[PDB]
Amino acid sequence: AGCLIGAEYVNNSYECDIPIGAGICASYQTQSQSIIAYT
Amino acid sequence: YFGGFNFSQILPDPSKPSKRSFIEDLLFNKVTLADAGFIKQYGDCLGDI
Ligand SMILES: *[C@@H]1O[C@H](CO)[C@@H](O)[C@H](O)[C@H]1NC(C)=O
Repeated sequence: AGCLIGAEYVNNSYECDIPIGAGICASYQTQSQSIIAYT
Repeated sequence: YFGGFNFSQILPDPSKPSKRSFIEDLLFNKVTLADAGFIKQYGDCLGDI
């Protein structure tokens, strides 16, 4: 759904916090807190 | 084995990468979709042919 700048991808899976696009969600997590994007 | 009932057509098969059934394959091939913005078609729109 475009491309994301500022959020790092992680190889994990949680429930959806912020819906981005086709199976991608984003969250504010500690894994120094930052913004991560996952499936 | 489910008591003689054949569920081989609606259960998924690991042969194809998209884990869909036979009837789901027929239902997906029957409807002609007009895209959903998945491949980011602005790059092909820039290359006008
Ligand atoms: C019915 O079941 C048999 C074995 O359980 C299988 O070989 C066969 O392919 C099934 N029928 C269909 C139409 O898939």
